[PDB]
Amino acid sequence: FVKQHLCGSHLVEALYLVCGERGFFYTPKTR
Amino acid sequence: GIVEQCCTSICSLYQLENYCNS
Repeated sequence: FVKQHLCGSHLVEALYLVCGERGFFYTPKTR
Repeated sequence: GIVEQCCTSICSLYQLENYCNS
């Protein structure tokens, strides 16, 4: 797996792979 | 937020698997 710099859509491109489309919340802050 | 770490520095499953809800 690659250690990489990622903002928004790129960060979700790791998130979506790491969570394997099972599910996640990419929101930067809760409130 | 994790974005503040991942967009400025470097991330992998070791950081991102904290976002998953499932």
